[PDB]
Amino acid sequence: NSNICEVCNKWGRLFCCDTCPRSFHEHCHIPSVEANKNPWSCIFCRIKTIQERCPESQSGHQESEVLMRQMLPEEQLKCEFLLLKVYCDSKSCFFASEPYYNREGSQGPQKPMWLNKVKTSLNEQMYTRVEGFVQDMRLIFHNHKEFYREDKFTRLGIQVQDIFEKNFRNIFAIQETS
Ligand SMILES: [Zn+2]
Ligand SMILES: [Zn+2]
Ligand SMILES: [Zn+2]
Repeated sequence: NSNICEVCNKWGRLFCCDTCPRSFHEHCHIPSVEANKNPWSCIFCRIKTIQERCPESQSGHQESEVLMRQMLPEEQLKCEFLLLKVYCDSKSCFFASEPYYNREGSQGPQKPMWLNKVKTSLNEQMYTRVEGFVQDMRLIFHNHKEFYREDKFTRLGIQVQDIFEKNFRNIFAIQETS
């Protein structure tokens, strides 16, 4: 197994996957690492299995159909992965915890959103459709764009949203286009 966390790339107290060489801090993994379960498989391994059990799952999909899907166990899982994929980028540090808004010439968002809040929402089963998860994800970056305006710090929202969107297309097998 790896000696660093797959998500944050730091050593420390790590739980090793029994079916692949990745390791995780307790709270870096989504969902949080399960107390017992021997062997244990990580979310990378659980997502792999879904594709292997239904290879047709990787044919192209329309985003509109993906969003309207109900949050049954397999969609819940894919959203937990996608979220995890964003935390693997170090730049997610800027979007992780609750932000606050006091900049000259800007006004803060009507509806503030952050990754730890999305994380909590997923864990408490507050989304009924994929749409709800993806709306809040995108809200994160959209609030950052509007707030930071022409300050170059706005690029952090573009950068991190690109990670989100690429990984959304991958994980949910969105039909490729130009
Ligand atoms: Zn970690
Ligand atoms: Zn694994
Ligand atoms: Zn089949």
